[PDB]
Amino acid sequence: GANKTVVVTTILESPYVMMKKNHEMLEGNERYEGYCVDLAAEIAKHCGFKYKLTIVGDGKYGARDADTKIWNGMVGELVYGKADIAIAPLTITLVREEVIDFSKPFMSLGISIMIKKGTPIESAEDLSKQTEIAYGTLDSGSTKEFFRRSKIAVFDKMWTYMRSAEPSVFVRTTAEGVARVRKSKGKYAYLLESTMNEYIEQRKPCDTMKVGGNLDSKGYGIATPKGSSLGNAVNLAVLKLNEQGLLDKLKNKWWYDKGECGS
Amino acid sequence: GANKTVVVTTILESPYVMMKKNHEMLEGNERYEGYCVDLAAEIAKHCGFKYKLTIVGDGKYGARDADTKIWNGMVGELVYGKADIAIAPLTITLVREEVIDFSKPFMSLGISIMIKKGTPIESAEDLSKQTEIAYGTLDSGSTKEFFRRSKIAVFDKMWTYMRSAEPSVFVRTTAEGVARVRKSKGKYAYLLESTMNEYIEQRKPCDTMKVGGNLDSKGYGIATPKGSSLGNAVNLAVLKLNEQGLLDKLKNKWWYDKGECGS
Ligand SMILES: N[C@@H](CCC(=O)O)C(=O)O
Ligand SMILES: N[C@@H](CCC(=O)O)C(=O)O
Ligand SMILES: [Br-]
Ligand SMILES: [Br-]
Ligand SMILES: [Br-]
Ligand SMILES: [Br-]
Ligand SMILES: [Br-]
Ligand SMILES: [Br-]
Repeated sequence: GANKTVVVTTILESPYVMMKKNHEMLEGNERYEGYCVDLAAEIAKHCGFKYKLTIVGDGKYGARDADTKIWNGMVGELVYGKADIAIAPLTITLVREEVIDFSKPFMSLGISIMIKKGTPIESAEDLSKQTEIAYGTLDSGSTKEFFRRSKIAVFDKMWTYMRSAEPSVFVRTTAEGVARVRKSKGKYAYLLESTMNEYIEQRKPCDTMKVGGNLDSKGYGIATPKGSSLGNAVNLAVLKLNEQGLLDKLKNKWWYDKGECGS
Repeated sequence: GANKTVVVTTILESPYVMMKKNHEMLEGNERYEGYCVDLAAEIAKHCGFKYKLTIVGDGKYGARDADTKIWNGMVGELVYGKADIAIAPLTITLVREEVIDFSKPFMSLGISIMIKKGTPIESAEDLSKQTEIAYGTLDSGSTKEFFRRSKIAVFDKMWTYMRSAEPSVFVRTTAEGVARVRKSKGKYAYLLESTMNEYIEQRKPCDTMKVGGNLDSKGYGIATPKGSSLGNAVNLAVLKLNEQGLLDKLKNKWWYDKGECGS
């Protein structure tokens, strides 16, 4: 059949996808900017397709409801045919690989700890051994599932705390978690992916920092519906852009060239 | 058809695959030990197959001869049907992805610089701006191809030097490169993957070190012949073992628990 505009699902997450300053006066894909906006343009060019960026309807990454078995977020939009490809900071996980296809990773990351500067915390073990400082995760993503499923002693203890903590320690968006770190003044630490942590560390008011090593090691992938013909070309495009140094260029562009906390 | 023993191609590369001390008195898979030996056992268990470890015939990772178009190394053994799966520190690259299938990565790495302690070199740019210190790569792997294909200014200059340097700066095995660093006493630096660099840094005589950041970012994958039915199960196995923390355990086992240069 004739070529057709590719529906891209993505998510408003800085610096991956952000509304341009003058977005109210702009239309279509020009409303948005960021790492994944640049990446979408490069993938489309190499694969030779036109595309339309759309923000995932429920603003979620993707989880399977245990009772109804329904997928939400960007994963759901792929599973149920509402989008042709997801170009976002979407983590490659076993449960997702079973229902959608993933390119080889375009970015590496791991779960990490964000603290308000001066917080007496250096590690996940530190967090698990105390109760003065609360901590939590994004409410429906791969980080929360990591703790839910972990059988590692320290991470198991953290999950037991987080799942029952009052008031809730989970947040609906990364921005809410950052905000809670900043205004709790050392009494909340946020568990999030090192990429987003490192980005926020370079943003004013420059009052947070990443502490300790990463808790795990994983990657983001471009996702397509299982068996989609688009998957092969997209995977080769990712590998080409990585070897060309383009992915490194985009990381430096959106994380550090634009750093607001000094050189 | 009935189940059949899976032929695994791998390569003698420390600490991935090594001859056991008493290998002369042992048979079959028991002759070998290392990260990839443990990994092979875990993958086979989760996928439910028996296997036989074999060392790649020509001792090479894999490259395509430009004139004959013939693949050598572990890639060739997969392409031409001599092995069913490769379980080794085999880098995922575009040219290889076109001819074989790769799991999602089981280990991350990047090209890195190894120096004799005290060598006045901190970066690839440092190397490219001088001639007193020679430098080279493994003779037929992904690192050499990286420099051959790079259009980045600094890496292009390094390749122009290395490809024409006299005497040859390329080595047949990692051990030869390490040996040349050690006995050139600061007048040779070796370009190799950060994983192998980090391992050697923890081995006696503790006279080398990794300097600077990595030049790129990539991963190792389990490789199967293109379209092989084994690929899907192996990929899910890799993802499961990563999320279980097994891959991290194996890295610590073979790199740092066994470190010989202190704590
Ligand atoms: N990248 C994650 C969302 C962020 C997080 O869970 O920390 C996902 O794909 O679910
Ligand atoms: N891992 C590399 C070999 C080592 C190197 O090139 O430095 C490959 O798969 O070709
Ligand atoms: Br997940
Ligand atoms: Br991955
Ligand atoms: Br580029
Ligand atoms: Br290659
Ligand atoms: Br990769
Ligand atoms: Br385990």
